[PDB]
Amino acid sequence: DILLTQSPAILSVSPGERVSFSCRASQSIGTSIHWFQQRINGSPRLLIEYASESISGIPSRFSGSGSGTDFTLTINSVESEDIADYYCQQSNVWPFTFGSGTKLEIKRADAAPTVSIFPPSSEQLTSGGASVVCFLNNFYPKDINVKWKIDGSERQNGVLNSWTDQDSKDSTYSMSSTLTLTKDEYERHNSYTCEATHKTSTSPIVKSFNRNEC
Amino acid sequence: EVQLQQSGPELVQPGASVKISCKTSGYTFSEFTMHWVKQSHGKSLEWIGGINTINGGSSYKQSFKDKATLTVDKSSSTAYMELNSLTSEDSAVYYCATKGFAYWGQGTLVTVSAAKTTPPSVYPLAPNSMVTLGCLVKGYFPEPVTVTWNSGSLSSGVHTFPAVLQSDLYTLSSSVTVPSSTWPSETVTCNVAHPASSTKVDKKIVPR
Amino acid sequence: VLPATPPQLVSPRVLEVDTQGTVVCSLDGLFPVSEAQVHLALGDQRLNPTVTYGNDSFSAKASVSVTAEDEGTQRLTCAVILGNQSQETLQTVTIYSFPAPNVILTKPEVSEGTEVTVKCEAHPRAKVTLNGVPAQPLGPRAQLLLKATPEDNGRSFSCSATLEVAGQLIHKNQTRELRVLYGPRLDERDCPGNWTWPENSQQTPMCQAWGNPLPELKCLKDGTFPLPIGESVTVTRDLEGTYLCRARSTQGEVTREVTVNVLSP
Ligand SMILES: *[C@@H]1O[C@H](CO[C@@H]2O[C@@H](C)[C@@H](O)[C@@H](O)[C@@H]2O)[C@@H](O)[C@H](O)[C@H]1NC(C)=O
Ligand SMILES: *[C@@H]1O[C@H](CO)[C@@H](O)[C@H](O)[C@H]1NC(C)=O
Ligand SMILES: *[C@@H]1O[C@H](CO)[C@@H](O)[C@H](O)[C@H]1NC(C)=O
Ligand SMILES: [Zn+2]
Ligand SMILES: [Zn+2]
Repeated sequence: DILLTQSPAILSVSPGERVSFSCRASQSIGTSIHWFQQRINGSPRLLIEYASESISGIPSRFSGSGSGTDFTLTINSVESEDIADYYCQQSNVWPFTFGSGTKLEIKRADAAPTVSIFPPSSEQLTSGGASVVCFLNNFYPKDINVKWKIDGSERQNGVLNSWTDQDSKDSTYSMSSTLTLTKDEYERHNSYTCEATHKTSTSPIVKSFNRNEC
Repeated sequence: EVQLQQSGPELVQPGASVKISCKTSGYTFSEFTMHWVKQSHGKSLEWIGGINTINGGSSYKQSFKDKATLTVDKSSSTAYMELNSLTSEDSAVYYCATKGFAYWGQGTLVTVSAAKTTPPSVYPLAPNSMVTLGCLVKGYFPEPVTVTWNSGSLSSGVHTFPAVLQSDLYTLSSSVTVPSSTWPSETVTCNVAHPASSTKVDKKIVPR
Repeated sequence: VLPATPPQLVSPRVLEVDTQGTVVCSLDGLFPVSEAQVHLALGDQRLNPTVTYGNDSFSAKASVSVTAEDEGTQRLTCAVILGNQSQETLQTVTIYSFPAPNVILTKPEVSEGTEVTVKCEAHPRAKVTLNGVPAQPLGPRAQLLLKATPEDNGRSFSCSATLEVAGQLIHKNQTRELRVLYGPRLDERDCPGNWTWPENSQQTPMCQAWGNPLPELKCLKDGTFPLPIGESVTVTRDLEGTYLCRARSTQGEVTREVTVNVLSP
């Protein structure tokens, strides 16, 4: 079968720049190559057809080139909503094969997060559980470290984090952080804090609450 | 307008089968060959096979021979892919596509697991000058889950975070930021939905 | 006695031609109600209201059809006389004629690559938009030029019009599909030009042609040796060679070479 190898895997770039995706074929396949864009949670979207022939309804910044083994997709002026996975696909001989993929990331100025802490609801306390949530919204760069503190002491275990995808419009990230204790442990400590160390500030941003004072 | 409407989320036992349908409309069904693609959660696409939409003749990649079976109902303009002897390796998103991959379906998430379905427990979360509310959807299986606010009214300024697995059960959260003057003067309800368990909870965010 | 309060009259501010309206008129605090006469009318047309009575009141509900002869600003009135006294309520109602926009195509079915122009005309005072063009409606008619392509086959051309009547925007729209015939195509993705199969193996050769109308397909080598498209056949040395696939329809004719290569075991 025809093997397609794409490069690079990750393609971090600022808006306005001229970016280029590479796709090399194991055999010589003429111009039987097609490019697809896949945004997160979405279906693939045909951008370029047969090396360089353009598809109707696709922005003009997307162009293609090449013949034989090497092929190239190029974005004239990259925009924030171009964040996606990009795949090449050959149609020279069946089975159809796709490339390993290239991920387009967008560079951005630094933005501090909006930290928000939340107590466990009265519903969850009835069930015998105690989850403390801590959102950190709209920040860049992605690298961020949330530190949970229960009455001063750090909490190592029982922590689950999840970053959002890079935003299509503003290219910022957001994170949720969940500390999950038992009902007996939560009902045995006053203060709860999630401090967040980030590049945007020297000292960490700290939101906190007491379960006594609603 | 061209529309490929697939059957939607499936959870199946190991060794069991599943039949994904792709109801098409907005074009001549018999004009184009229908292709089927698989995407693993590692994000790598893979052509399963194609089926001729006039005579029902199908062609498969060597890997999916015996695994996959393409069929067609020409009257209803529908393509069916049946998967059998399902293992954990078969868990992925499956796409129907047509007209040389110009039109795709929305995808069908197939999950292969002996773990049973568990409905989510929805918990509300509440605390320049602008409130941020939350919604904790904890302990459910399988994916996916649809979270919205006030029946999808509050669309903008919403962050729904990717779910994460911890001990055979998923956990997801969502966030919404609205003017502090418009809460709790106006209502804000978290509208969660888990199709697999037929759950549809609506939790109002009470001031705490 | 008849009270100093006038009757309450409920009716829409506007009413389309050849459509049925609904008017209700009511009053409380009058007696004897049986002696009360209620006269309901829209302009010259005397309405016939079905009246519901209380001991001290009446509720008169009446349908009202309107035609081209009613077009313009008519006066809906509800008079109530009770012996020597009388109270009446007046309300204006504008009867408007607003036909649906006429989306008109030069030709309903056209060939590929032809200059098709889509127009939409409407009411003179109304403002139209053809598939969201122009954005924010301006003037009673809009155009749209297009080079016809296969993707335009079955493409809907919607036209939305808005008419200002008695200080409120009335909305209507119309939709018409274009039919576009386009010659046969043997696209590579649905008909590849190169196969390589092992001898004595089960294979299905695949090739579908595109076109409106659906093209008829036939692949032959060495004169009249058919390639069984769609069928699952045992691959032999007899199937080896270059086939000439020919797609055929009323819009033209296309060919593609498909080579079958048999690998010996
Ligand atoms: C109209 O009726 C009003 C209510 O009448 C009383 O309740 C009804 C249900 C009957 O049971 C009736 O026998 C009762 O008298 C009166 O309050 C009101 O005075 C009446 N209006 C006039 C003008 O007489
Ligand atoms: C009308 O009726 C009123 C109320 O009973 C009475 O006072 C008056 O004399 C009448 N007037 C006329 C002009 O009939
Ligand atoms: C036309 O307007 C009607 C108003 O009822 C709307 O429901 C419909 O979606 C519109 N159709 C098109 C093709 O714009
Ligand atoms: Zn190979
Ligand atoms: Zn403790």
